[PDB]
Amino acid sequence: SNLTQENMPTLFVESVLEVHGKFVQLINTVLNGDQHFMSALDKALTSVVNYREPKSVCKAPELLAKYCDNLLKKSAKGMTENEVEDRLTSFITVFKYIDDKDVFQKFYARMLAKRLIHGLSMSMDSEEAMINKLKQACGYEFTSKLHRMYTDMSVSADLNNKFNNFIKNQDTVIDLGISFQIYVLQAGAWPLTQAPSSTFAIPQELEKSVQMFELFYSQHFSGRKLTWLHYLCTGEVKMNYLGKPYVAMVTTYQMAVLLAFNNSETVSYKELQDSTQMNEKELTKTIKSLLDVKMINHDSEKEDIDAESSFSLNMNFSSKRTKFKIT
Amino acid sequence: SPSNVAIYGGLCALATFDRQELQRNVISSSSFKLFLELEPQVRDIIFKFYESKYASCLKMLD
Amino acid sequence: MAAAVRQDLAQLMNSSGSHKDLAGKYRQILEKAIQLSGAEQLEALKAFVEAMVNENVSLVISRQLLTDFCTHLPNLPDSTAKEIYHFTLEKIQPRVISFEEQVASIRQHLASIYEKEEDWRNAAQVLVGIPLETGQKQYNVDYKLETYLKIARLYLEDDDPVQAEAYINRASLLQNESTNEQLQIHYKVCYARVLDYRRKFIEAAQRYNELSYKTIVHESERLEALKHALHCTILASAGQQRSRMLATLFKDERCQQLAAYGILEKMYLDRIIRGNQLQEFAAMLMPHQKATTADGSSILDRAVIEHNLLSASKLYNNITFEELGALLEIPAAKAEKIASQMITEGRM
Amino acid sequence: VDLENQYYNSKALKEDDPKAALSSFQKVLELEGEKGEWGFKALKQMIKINFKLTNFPEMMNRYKQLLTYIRSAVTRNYSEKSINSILDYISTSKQMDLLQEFYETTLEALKDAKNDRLWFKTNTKLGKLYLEREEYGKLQKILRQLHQSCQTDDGEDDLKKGTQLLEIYALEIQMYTAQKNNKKLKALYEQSLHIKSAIPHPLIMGVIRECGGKMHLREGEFEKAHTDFFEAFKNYDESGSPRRTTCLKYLVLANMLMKSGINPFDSQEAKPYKNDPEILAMTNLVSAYQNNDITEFEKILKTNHSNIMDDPFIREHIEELLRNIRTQVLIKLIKPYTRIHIPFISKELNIDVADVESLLVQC
Amino acid sequence: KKRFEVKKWNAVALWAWDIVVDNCAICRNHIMDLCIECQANQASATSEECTVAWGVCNHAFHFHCISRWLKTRQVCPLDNREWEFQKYGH
Repeated sequence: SNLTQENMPTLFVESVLEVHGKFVQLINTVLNGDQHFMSALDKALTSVVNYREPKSVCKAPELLAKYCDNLLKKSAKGMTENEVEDRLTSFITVFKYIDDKDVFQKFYARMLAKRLIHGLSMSMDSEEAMINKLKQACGYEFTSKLHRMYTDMSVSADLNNKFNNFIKNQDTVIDLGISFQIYVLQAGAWPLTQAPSSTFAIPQELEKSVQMFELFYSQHFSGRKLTWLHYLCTGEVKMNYLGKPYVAMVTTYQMAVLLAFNNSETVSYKELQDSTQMNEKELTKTIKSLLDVKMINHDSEKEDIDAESSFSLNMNFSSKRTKFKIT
Repeated sequence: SPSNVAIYGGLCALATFDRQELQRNVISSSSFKLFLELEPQVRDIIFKFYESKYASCLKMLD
Repeated sequence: MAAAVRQDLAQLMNSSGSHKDLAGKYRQILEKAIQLSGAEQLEALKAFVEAMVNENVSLVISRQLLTDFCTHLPNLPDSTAKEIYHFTLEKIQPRVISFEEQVASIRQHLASIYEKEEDWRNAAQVLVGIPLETGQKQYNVDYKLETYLKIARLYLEDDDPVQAEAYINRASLLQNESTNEQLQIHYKVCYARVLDYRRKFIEAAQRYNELSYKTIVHESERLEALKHALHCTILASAGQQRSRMLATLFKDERCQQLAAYGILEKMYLDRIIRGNQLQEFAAMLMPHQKATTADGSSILDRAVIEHNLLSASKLYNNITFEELGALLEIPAAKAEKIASQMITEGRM
Repeated sequence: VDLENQYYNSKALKEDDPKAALSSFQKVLELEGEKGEWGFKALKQMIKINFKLTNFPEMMNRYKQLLTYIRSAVTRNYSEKSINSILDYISTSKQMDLLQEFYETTLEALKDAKNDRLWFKTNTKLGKLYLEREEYGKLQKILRQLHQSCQTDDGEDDLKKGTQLLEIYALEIQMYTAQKNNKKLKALYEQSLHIKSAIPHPLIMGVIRECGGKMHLREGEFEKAHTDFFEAFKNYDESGSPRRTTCLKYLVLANMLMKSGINPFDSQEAKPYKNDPEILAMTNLVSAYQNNDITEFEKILKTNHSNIMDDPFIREHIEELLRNIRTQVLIKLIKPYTRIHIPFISKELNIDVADVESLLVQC
Repeated sequence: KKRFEVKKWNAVALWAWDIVVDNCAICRNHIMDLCIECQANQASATSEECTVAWGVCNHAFHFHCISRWLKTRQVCPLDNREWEFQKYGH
């Protein structure tokens, strides 16, 4: 109740370890580790995370999935093998108290699929040790969906090593930027399914490479139509207007907007609706994120988002490193 | 000797048990399978007694 | 004239400045290719397809140009538009995920050509490849309902009830949004006919009987559904489920209006079946209900023999194998195999 | 910086050379990228070339620099993908004369904080190579180090993939089955239960379950053999040929012995693979058992002979399956006929009268 | 204006045959997840990638659930329609 429902993902884990840690030693020393008092401590702790004072019962499995996203976040570099390995051991003990295992599985499925497509995977060992702790506690049936998602990413990793060797076999007008980022998805193992998007136009820079991926994937499976997901896939850009050529990994939705600036310095709202080739409901959320940053700046004194307002292009962008993640 | 326990137990149960009791005692039990595998001449007696092959099971007895 | 056409398309390939300026100059080039005739028309129209599949031209300009290009194609004769549809689908094949709206537009006109040339199997395979369920762009409800209705109609005329009733289930999901109650009745009637094609007259007699007691079914369709259930009960084999279905139709007063009251009365009272009773009932049966079943040329030739053996188990004391076959016009080798199968199944 | 390592690596990949391109990927390592994935991908391309030609002293020199950056310099996501890729590629081109020296030097550079998969996977391949060299001194030394922990696959509850005590026993099962020695297969199955109680669910777990189904099928327990063959077909499906086709014949054989085999395929691991003529031979065998017909069961053995007659395991049970079909047909024919003739059932079954008198006694 | 260049870029590889999976119709798991008869046996059934058994009505469920339903009634009396096997295997 000291934090009500605004609990932090790094503070909720330490709050449980401090309460349980001060009681796991008072019983094993004074009471000589009696089995009667040990069962009462685990039974009473299960009702704390399930029946609390604030009216926020669904926030317990959400904070548990958010804690794994911070340890697996890849901003630019990485982490050591001592603090991450020691924090994963104390995480399986807190999960034994929360009885809402069905809500945690739905939150972890959509979070793991987003960290792989966006490229936010920092340590591969954090994903292997996570599915192993859930199998030893819950069982092999509950961790069956998580094991299929990890094995599917390992198959695409082995395919990237074979496609990388093809560059040394007659290839000189292909090497330019980043290499393959194949993320094989399924219909039952993965939460994302083959659903119609919003008939995107696809920028002219992304016309190649992806075209060769459809013909390469058609050789392994006899007839397999693939659909792209522009909501989780991100690209990259190179700005040569500052003192250092910075690279910012932007979303593929912003690439179609920046491609329209090659004809004129400014692009109105009526011309941006035809270049993106989509509805106005999706362009509103896209132009909103570009206005808060230093990518698209307004003119005059104070210009809001309107149907007749223009949108200029700003060369100065807030950067500091190369290939920085925005999610 | 270990080559005589299969004959001592194989010939005693062949006279007191029928064909259905042999498939559940000297066949279903995995402990007696190791003793019958050493001497193949004793394992063929149980198989010939279950397939109603009394003609070939008698010639191998003498 | 085809030499100057390809030179004008390559100049505007990398040129980009406006949306209406690029689409305005490209429309004048495609207009001149339509007015051409002879061998110069085929070479000019094929150059426009290769100019749109490149990565230099924007997808917005290529989509707007391909939309109006598919409108003037049906105006051309079938001897010229046929070679264009087969050549355009091969160029956009590697980029089928980008121009999904243009692929279905070409396949919609290609299937109409095979329909006019009396080809039901060829026109049905064209609409199948259209990404209706595994596509990135969803069309309207009227566009999907018309496409699914043409596939089931072409497969039905080609003598294929399996492929015709397979694609009709996809259109049933969008039929709930409309208020057409007549289309929902035919959705379950057509499925009941496929179940009867597998020689399952016992199970089909219960589906047609339960559908006649509903309220959404029209009065003209409830009487026709009871006639199919009465015919399936006679064509079914003699057993325990046949006696329960014959007594249910006799208690209903709706069976008196049909002309098949004499067949139901002679089958419920365990009466005799002569050679003139099976011929009158076979004339009122559907053409898809008479198959080559050993003797005769109808399915009723087997149900009559099985029905006479069940009635003889409680009336005839003991008859020889030579006398039992002469009363049914069947050899002695057939009267023994049929009677032996009824005792094992527990029906005689 | 990360800008100089991008333009230099892009121009070096254009028309690579087996000797000239090695100098372009070496000067980029002295700049030390700040990402630092630009310097990690440059050394990965040099390993894929040194293992095909050149020699072995130059390959070990470039392999030590790859194992250095793995902590905070390079992300562990891109680093773990390179370790599992090179270890699976050098075991095919290089022979055993140069593969044993590459495993001893690797353990000296993996003594950091994370000592789970980096120590178990590197020590697993060492135990499999000692059996071919007939070395008893080095085999006992590596076994005492793994016995200090609780489990041989996981130190606590972290990374898996790395079992040596069960991999040695599993390699002897695949060899002893070809010699038909049931006295040794029974002793190896009891020793696999202690390791099974301390391992998760990798690939070796599905190998020890195959020997359990073969032992129970010989004693007469057809229900216990089906539970072990079905649990092993899921693990063998991930690997594939040739350890997947041979395991499918043992799964369908135990299903037809329970009276009867109405389920030819209970999983999708073998439904779309029936297009091959070798796998289709097992599909037609189950179809002849459901309808209960001895005329169609013998036709499969005559048509498919180079897949079912070459295995001595299924050949010893082909006689019992043919006798169980004759019993089901005799029941459906003896009910109507009260006093049926003896030659009557022999003509309908299209069999000689020599086996009819012997089958009527057992029935 | 800005520099745009890519070497070998790609998105995802999705696939869904026939219609989209709608959490089956007898439970809440996916078409390839452990339903009821798949997680309660853990011996004679599957445990990782479950099987997909299609039908004539273009609606797939589970092989362990459709086998026990057709044992006592081959037809479907819930709506008086055709029920048969079609297209084995995803």
